[PDB]
Amino acid sequence: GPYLQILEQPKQRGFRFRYVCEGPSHGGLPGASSEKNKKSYPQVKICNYVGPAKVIVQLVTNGKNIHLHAHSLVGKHCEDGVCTVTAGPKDMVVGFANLGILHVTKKKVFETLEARMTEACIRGYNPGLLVHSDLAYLQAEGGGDRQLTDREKEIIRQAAVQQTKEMDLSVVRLMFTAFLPDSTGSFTRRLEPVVSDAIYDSKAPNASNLKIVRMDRTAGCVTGGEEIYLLCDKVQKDDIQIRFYEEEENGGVWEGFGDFSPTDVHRQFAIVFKTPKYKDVNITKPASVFVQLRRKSDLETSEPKPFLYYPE
Amino acid sequence: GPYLQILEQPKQRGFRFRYVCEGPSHGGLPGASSEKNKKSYPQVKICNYVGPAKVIVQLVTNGKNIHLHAHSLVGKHCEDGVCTVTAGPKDMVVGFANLGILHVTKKKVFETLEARMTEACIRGYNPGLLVHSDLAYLQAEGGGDRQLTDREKEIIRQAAVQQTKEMDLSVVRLMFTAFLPDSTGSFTRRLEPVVSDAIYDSKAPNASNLKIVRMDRTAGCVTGGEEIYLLCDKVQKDDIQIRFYEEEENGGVWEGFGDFSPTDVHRQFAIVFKTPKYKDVNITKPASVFVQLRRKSDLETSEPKPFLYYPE
DNA sequence: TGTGGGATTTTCCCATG
DNA sequence: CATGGGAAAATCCCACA
Repeated sequence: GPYLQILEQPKQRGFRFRYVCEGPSHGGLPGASSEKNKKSYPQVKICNYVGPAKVIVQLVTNGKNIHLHAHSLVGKHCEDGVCTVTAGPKDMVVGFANLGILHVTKKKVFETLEARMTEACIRGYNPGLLVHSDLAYLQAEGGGDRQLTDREKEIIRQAAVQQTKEMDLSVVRLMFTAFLPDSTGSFTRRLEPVVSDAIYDSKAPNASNLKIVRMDRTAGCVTGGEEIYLLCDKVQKDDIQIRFYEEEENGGVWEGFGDFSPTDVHRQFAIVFKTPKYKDVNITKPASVFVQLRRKSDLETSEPKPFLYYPE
Repeated sequence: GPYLQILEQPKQRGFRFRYVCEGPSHGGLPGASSEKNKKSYPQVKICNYVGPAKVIVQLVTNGKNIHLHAHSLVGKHCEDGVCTVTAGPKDMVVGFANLGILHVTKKKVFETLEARMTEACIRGYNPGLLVHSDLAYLQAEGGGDRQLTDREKEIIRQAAVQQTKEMDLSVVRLMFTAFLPDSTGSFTRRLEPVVSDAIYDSKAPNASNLKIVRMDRTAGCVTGGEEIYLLCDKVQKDDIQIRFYEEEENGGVWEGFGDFSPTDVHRQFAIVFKTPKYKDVNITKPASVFVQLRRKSDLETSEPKPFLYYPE
């Protein structure tokens, strides 16, 4: 049967969430394959069907129970924190460019969440899967705008209370839901929703892109701990490591680590450490190893930097 | 006649103002000569008079024209932002301990200022000197003998509008005013106020504690060129200098400066620079000079750190 | 349980084509 | 203006003694 597939995920790290106060037009959510001279965007495709379809995109939480998120989608073809796009008759690929992730404040979560949930139930935006189980009957909206009963409003209030610390404002996910044309012509046949990879706010220090701005000594000796000053982007002192790796011909990689205490991390932006061994010098010619920053929690690495090892 | 003397000024730098949200008991404003062992506080003394008196402490601005400040005084013997203590009848020296400088937010400056002005007019806490000249007749006349009139209120409102646009929230000053009895019982005879030195918010970037945490090089050639990585507390890229200096036997002070661009200041917490040339490019005995950070708008310097120029 | 200090959130603003 | 990015303003929280 018909199903929805994500052709290109969004980039998990690097994108910055914007609060309302920061204004609009700060850049769209890049796709996973996007580089500086190849602006790519998230892309989905509907398979086993060539015809008209309606695709909606919602921001969902990153917890075990995938629920709605208080952050909003903004940009072209966005309304009330949700994106809606026409999957054309012939071309079944759909890209999402110029999308922004509006970062709600901790205070204004509840209200926002409530509204979103309400709109979902009022528009059939997967009220059963995301808002609450017993609301699954509100998916068949019929035409467009409906009316809600007080019992339905109090279930929404209940899940609006659910918004406890299980709401993580530093990570969201894209959920894409397709809709096939009904016998009446309306776009109501719901396909299976597909969740994308988790997008992390680059302003979160636990999930920012690690980067070595510049290093003190570009080379060193295998003799022992030679002190090096490394200027980097924002890292957390208790979650950061400096890894020297060496790619080998057998497929394996040699690992060494710089020696430093969390106190040696100066105000999250610089590290003073000591270089490790190699081990020893067999080939008296210098060796071209690499060095990078590695986050201990998620094993995320920075772009490599060419380091050199000297003998006696 | 009798007058007021500042025995010990408040500490100019290093004290952190606190917002309402940060709660109290974060530390008291120390005097200039305070250290770890043996604490010290601002101290005033009434001279050419022995007996009962009352001393008030107000927060004033550091501009050309002295005005009331929107920041408040909190702590021992504080109310409505003003500190009120008694002096005497034997000891004419009063110290002020457990004082805190409450940092108003920018949103609540105007209203706060207005209120302060009003109070200063009603209690006679120097309205002519601090609020507006024509309000000089509102001298301390009685606990209720003053209800402000409409023209006075409009003068206060216009002064608050104009002074909100000028107020620097990173610096305040203490103004001490002494009041002596009036052959009646109340303390109305106003001794001339005395203004203290400026007090800078150590959390503000333009007044933060200048400190060199560490350097990757402490020695250098007397010829200028060596690159040094310097890890420092928060500085501003366009307002910071690295100053080498040496005190001479004739009392002269030679100075050179590290060469760097604002882009060489890394996230306010690191500076990569090139070392300057020494006094004489021809020397034999190594020369121990000092190196310090200096703020361009301040001449305020960090602690001197040794640096050995080598005769090459 | 007070005292500092660091780090996080929110907001503001600049550089650049 | 459209984008990025750095930094200031306001808030929260933790270590330590």
